[PDB]
Amino acid sequence: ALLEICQRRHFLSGSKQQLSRDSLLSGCHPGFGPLGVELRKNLAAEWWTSVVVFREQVFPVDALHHKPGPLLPGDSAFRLVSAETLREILQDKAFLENVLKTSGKLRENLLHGALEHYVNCLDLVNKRLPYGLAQIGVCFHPVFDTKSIGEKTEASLVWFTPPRTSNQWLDFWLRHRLQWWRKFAMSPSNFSSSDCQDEEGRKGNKLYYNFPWGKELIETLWNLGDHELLHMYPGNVSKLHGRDGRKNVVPCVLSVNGDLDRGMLAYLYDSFQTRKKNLHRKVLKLHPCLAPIKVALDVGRGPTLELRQVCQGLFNELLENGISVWPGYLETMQSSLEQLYSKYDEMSILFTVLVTETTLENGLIHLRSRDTTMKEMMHISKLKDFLIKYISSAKNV
Amino acid sequence: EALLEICQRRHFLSGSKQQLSRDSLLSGCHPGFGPLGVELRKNLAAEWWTSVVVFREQVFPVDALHHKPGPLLPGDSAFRLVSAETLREILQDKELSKEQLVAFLENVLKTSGKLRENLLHGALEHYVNCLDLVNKRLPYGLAQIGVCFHPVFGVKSIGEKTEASLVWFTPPRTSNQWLDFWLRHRLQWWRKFAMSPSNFSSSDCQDEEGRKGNKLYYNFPWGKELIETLWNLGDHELLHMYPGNVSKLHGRDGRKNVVPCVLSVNGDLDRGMLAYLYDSFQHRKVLKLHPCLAPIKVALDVGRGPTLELRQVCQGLFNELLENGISVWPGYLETMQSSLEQLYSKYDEMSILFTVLVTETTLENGLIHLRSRDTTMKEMMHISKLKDFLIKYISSAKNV
Amino acid sequence: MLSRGLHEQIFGQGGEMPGEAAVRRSVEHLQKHGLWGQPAVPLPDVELRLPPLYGDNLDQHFRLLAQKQSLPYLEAANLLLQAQLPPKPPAWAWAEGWTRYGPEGEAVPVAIPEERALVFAVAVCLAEGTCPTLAVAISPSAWYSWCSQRLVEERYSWTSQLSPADLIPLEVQEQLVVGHNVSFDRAHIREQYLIQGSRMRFLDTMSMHMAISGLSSFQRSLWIAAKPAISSWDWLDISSVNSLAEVHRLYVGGPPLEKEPRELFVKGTMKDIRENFQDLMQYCAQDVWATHEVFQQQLPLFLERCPHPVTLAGMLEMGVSYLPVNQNWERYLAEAQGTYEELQREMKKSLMDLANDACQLLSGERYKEDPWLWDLEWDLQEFSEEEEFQQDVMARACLQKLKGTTELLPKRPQHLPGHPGWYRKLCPRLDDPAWTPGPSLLSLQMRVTPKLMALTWDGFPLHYSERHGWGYLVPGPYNDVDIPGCWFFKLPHKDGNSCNVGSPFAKDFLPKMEDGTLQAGPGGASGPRALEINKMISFWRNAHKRISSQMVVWLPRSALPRAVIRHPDYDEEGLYGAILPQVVTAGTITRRAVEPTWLTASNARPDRVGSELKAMVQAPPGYTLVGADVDSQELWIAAVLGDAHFAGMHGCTAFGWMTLQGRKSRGTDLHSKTATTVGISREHAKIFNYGRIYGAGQPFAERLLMQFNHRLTQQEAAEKAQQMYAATKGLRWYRLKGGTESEMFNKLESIATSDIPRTPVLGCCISRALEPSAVQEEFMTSRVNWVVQSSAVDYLHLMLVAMKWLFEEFAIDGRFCISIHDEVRYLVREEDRYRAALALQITNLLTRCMFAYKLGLNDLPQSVAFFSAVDIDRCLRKEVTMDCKTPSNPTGMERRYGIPQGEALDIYQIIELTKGSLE
DNA sequence: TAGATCCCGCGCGCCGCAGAC
RNA sequence: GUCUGCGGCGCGCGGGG
Repeated sequence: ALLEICQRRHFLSGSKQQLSRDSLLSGCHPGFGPLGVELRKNLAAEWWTSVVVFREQVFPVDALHHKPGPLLPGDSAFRLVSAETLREILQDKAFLENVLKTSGKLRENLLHGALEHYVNCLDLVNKRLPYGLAQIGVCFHPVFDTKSIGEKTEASLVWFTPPRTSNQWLDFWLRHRLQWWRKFAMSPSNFSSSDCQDEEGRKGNKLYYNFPWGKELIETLWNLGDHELLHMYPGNVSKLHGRDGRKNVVPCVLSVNGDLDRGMLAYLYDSFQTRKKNLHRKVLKLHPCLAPIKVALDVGRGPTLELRQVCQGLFNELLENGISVWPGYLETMQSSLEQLYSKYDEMSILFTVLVTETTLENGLIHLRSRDTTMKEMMHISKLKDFLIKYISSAKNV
Repeated sequence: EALLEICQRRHFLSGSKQQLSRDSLLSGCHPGFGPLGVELRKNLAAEWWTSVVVFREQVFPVDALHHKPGPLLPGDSAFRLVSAETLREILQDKELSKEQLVAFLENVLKTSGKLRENLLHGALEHYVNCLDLVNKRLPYGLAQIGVCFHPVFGVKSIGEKTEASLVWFTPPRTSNQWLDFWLRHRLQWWRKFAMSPSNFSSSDCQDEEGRKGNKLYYNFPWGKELIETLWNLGDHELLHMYPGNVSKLHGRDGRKNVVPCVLSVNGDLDRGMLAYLYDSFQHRKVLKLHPCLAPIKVALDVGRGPTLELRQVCQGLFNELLENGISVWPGYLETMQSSLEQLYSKYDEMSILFTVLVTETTLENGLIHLRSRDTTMKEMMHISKLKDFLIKYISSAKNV
Repeated sequence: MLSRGLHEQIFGQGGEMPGEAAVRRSVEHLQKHGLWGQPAVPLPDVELRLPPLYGDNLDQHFRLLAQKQSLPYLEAANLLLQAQLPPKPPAWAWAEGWTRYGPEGEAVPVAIPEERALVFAVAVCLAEGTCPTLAVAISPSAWYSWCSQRLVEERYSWTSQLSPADLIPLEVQEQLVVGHNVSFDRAHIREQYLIQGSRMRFLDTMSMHMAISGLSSFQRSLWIAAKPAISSWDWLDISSVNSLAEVHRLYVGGPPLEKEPRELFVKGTMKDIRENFQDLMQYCAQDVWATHEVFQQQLPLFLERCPHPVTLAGMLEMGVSYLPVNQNWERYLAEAQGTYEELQREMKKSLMDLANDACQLLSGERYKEDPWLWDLEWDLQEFSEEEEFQQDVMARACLQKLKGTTELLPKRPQHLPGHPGWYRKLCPRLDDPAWTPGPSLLSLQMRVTPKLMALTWDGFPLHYSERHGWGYLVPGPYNDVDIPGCWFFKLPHKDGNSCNVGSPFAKDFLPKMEDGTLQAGPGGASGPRALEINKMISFWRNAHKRISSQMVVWLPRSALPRAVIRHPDYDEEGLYGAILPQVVTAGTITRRAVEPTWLTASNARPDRVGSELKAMVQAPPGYTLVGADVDSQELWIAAVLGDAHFAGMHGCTAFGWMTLQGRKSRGTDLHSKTATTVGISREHAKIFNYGRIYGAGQPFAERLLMQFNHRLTQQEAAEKAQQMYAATKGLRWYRLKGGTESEMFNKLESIATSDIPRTPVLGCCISRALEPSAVQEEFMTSRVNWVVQSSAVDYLHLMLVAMKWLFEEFAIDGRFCISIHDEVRYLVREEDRYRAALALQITNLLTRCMFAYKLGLNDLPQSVAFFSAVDIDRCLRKEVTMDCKTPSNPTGMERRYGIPQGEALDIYQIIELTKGSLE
């Protein structure tokens, strides 16, 4: 259960040594390592391709990090410790931004941005009621400790569909999200969804992951029948009405928002495996389509050299071929190959390629796979093709 | 002038009501960009990351917090929009009722949490982690692209701009060589995606923090606009970040431990995208932008044929394009059918590399009409061979 | 009233001759078994003025209705029977549509066959969809042919209404149609998919053959093979195996029919049809001619076997069944197949991950001590420098020039070299089968998926060494059933499961997933879930071929009546279709409707992907399904027949007493109330009981008990004769078999071995293949089953004729009887739905009363006089309030909740003027 | 009970083919 | 003058309904 050791050893977790689970979940953690950043970027790209590139009638949505609109006191427990926190009984030597209208606000979700951009999306489209707005970005939320501002990466997709099929569209979106969570996951059973009802009676689905501590919500879907959209732009309804069919009606917006950082943490937890196995092997069996480092080039005994430039050339060729290769032939003095393989696997290294003294003539280099602890011999040629094929297999299925 | 209106009409830019003037677009106060602009910015960011991260060998990704918090921030020193109260953003607090503090006892000198306008502070903070990541490599560096907020002047608004900041660590002896190499790489990047590389220019500046620095400018139609700034900051900033740290900040170059020299290069991604769009724009209003950064690559349309067959062909083409990773504009499902010339003009205004039309002839024989905006030439191409031709064109554009 | 609970009627004279001796016998019988003294709850009395009966009795009333319904179809049948047929024309026509062949084969185009009777045959091209390609028909006048218009080369792309044939006039008399498997041709006749009813009825020589010397399923095998086991074979010369050629051979002595050797319809292309048009048309006409011969030899014999007009009227009505689908059948198929694919891929991924994790025993030789994969061979067969970016084209072309020995060494199994043999067998080649990284091409069907998961019990190799899953699998050579395992295999012992291939077995593994000593175990995450996947997947895996590829013909807007249109629920880009079940009216030795997919026992069950098949049979808007399942139909029929044999009172036998008075809760009911307490559990005691009224014995009961759970033969029905002793105490001697317990089965036994018609109600004769008079034989079990199941068929026939009479006497816009396992549904207009309930109740009153009128019972109990609940719904589900597994819920589709009525429907009458609501 | 054996997958042997080493 | 794996042709056994 001491998975934090692996996160600290590899550049996949935050820099701070003390990173509580609650702090990481709330987004108040110091950050994430380069491997974590790469994994988050890959997950975001996959989600965008599935929802934006794959789904038709869906367009990107951009929301400002902070809302300069006057609005009113927001979801802040303390109103800048000004209205409720007055220095002394009076100390009237004076709002100092006490009025919310006086200054901007820190956006917590893209729902306001989606509502604002709904009119623009409808105008751009050919009056079609079915429309989509996606936005992936960092949202800041207040976390109270017995206060702080925690930034978490979240992806929000809002689909405006006719009210008649609003429930069907919401169900389809929930099913698609559940399938996506199951895909690229070692144990899709862990990720599930649960029906929930809002305070006003709005129904929706919330996605949860069964972490070892317990079930934690990682996504939430809410369907609004032109309530928030009408509130944002209540002056006129003709311009806010979409043409689902022969007549124009007020669209219903189903917004699904998922915490990208929470999703990455859940995926990392799922990668690790747990009794009666009788074979302990610390390995992060992350999906190849999302693994940070796909190919790890290495060096032989070091007695003959020629491996550093080989690794550099392999990395350059992979970059020209769209494959990311970590040039591991520069570092030396390891004195052991088992430790290097274990580190690469813990770094989510799909394959490890080693060049020996027999690499010049009869270039059969050694290949090691994280999934199977068995050695292979592969020709120097077509290695990039093999990596590309493996990546394509991971991405497609 | 007309370029902004054309972009807004084709959904390239955001609403012109708030960003009617070019100043808003140049600064971070602009109200975002349109879907075509968003796609172009994403493509440019991906290309920059590949050139800086993929091309680099010892460079690893570095993540920096959006806002730097704590009371540690100096009193009224580089404190812009320093609220950290989850509400309000005061860019300037020159005149305030100093009863207990500038604004309040709790909200003054303790709660700053001001979003950094550059990633240099984040790079300095994460240099400790990056050294371990690069195995104490003195020539290592860290690059990251993110949104930076700056104050713009009654009330001082906060303008957000997407900028890419790269901190390269090199030995002080070779620091000048590293700066020159970075300048050459920046020139190469400017000439890679610019129709006229002569428009991009570089200037040399001197400052106390950095003796030699490079500033990149683009010759926009309105005038020269700064798009990149390079500062060869010394080890003083590292010493300030780490007080009394011995052999920690210093990097190992040539088996010798010495204080690394960190050069910070910051480039405005939005400014570069705007400059590229302006360069592309120039009787027919068509923006001859680079295919790699073009928001729209291939557009599929159905006309002059069976409705069901045309819809099926368009769906198949879109699925094939998606499987290959090339975005396809959903031209189908539109019943307006105003005119072929209008569709071509819209595609040109949408930065569409090529226009694809499928008709009854395509259903009969599989050959569809392919038109090139840059060449304004229309030919007949096989549906199966259309993807191969697009891939070949993309490869040629990438490697020219 | 009363006398242990009876209803009050409208029909009937004085009568009332119970008999003092009969009452004394019944009372002293009810003294034992159940308790004679039960106050019971008197049900509310119902005052109902029945519609005017005809004749002097109920039997004559039923005989008059059925004659009125069967007169014109019998007239048409006799018109065909007394007809002469000219020779076949020399050359068939090529024109589309219908072509009539006058004298000397003169071909003239005609619109439709303007004949009162026909013998019809249709041929379909399996490769090109399911649209028909050519049909041949005959009447007393001449010959007719039809070409289907697909012989031209044009695109049609399915989903049409003029694709099928045309056989009904414009009606501006009764249009009998005769055929073999005439349901299949009815699926193509057209004017049968219309929701508005039509007067054409169909006579299937398959149905008549099953009635007239049909064959059982255990007898079909013995008939095919001969094209304790000692049997008499005098039934071979009267019985066939239901094939057109064979039926023609059996009923007609002549040359055997020739068959098309190339089989251009089942395995061929439309071009082959165009080339061989004349030969295929000749074959179709030969089939029609043999059908006419068989019909001529069948119809008078048919009417001899089933003299009651009611049987013929019921067969005519049951030949027109209708299943609306309404735009969600395709959606149900699509979601079901998508879920199937997703679950299959998830299970495959889990299996590949298990295989990958199974490789860690190679790293330490630890496979030998592993009880799971010990027997596997597990042999490890093998099977600076500048980047120099140049000569890429030469390197690429070297691979193409590497044909011969350069590529011979790698071949298929080269990737991942040095791995154990089994893992390499799972791994495909690099080039041909793509790469599919990992041990792909792995499924449950392989012998290696066991020992990668599951292995419950003690030792579970699942190796097909003439024994499949080997193991004693119970307590007490060495390590045969030991928990550590790793058997020496010194000598095979097939202990524990000693039945081997003798037992019929079944998918008892699927319900044994829940406990039953069948789970993965040490896996924790991916092991048990694969078994969960199999449990959820097996049904659709097995049945997606049948449920998919169902013939759905979507009616256009012009083909719908004014009721479906102008309704609140309409359009929404909606497709209102129909499925004719292709159901043979008589498809068994008993004349039961037989359909492999629609007429099986299935319902919407959680953890089953392919379930809710019965759902999505949704009535068109403005119409609804009014239907009911008879409350223990076969149980009550056995009880009443047994009660009639014992005395004149209904509850005399103590088995009909429990069927009448016993209740599910606070009541001695055989189903889910008692027979679980002596037995094991409910929903298995139901199956236990239904097997005894259909005929069974200690062997079948013991095997059923063994299937229920893991119990030895002593705890099974070998030492346990108590179920046999306390129920079905037959074959008792020294009594000058009859009863001697709750159940009176001797009435069925005396019915079977009597050589008479043997049907107590309608007098439908048994098949000549089973008659003792035709052949002395010991197929008694099938005949005992036949008596009750054909009495059930006769109950259905009575219900059908009564419902038709009530719908025609009173203008109730309903039709299309669908019968599913003793349940009957009628698609009726909404405005009359309550009447259709009342009529249905009245039908259940008359039908039971008819069942009462025969066997000598002039009164009927109040409890069974009416249906417990009349299900009025917009869908076909077992209960009015149920759900499904694949969708979120029924309200994901437009499915509301119905109502089961009860005695509320009794606040009306059957005339159009009910409570003044009409007009 | 009605209770099934045409299509549909698990295995084996058997005979015929390239061809360097 | 071989034996490593691939293309049609026989056998056995359950399994759906």
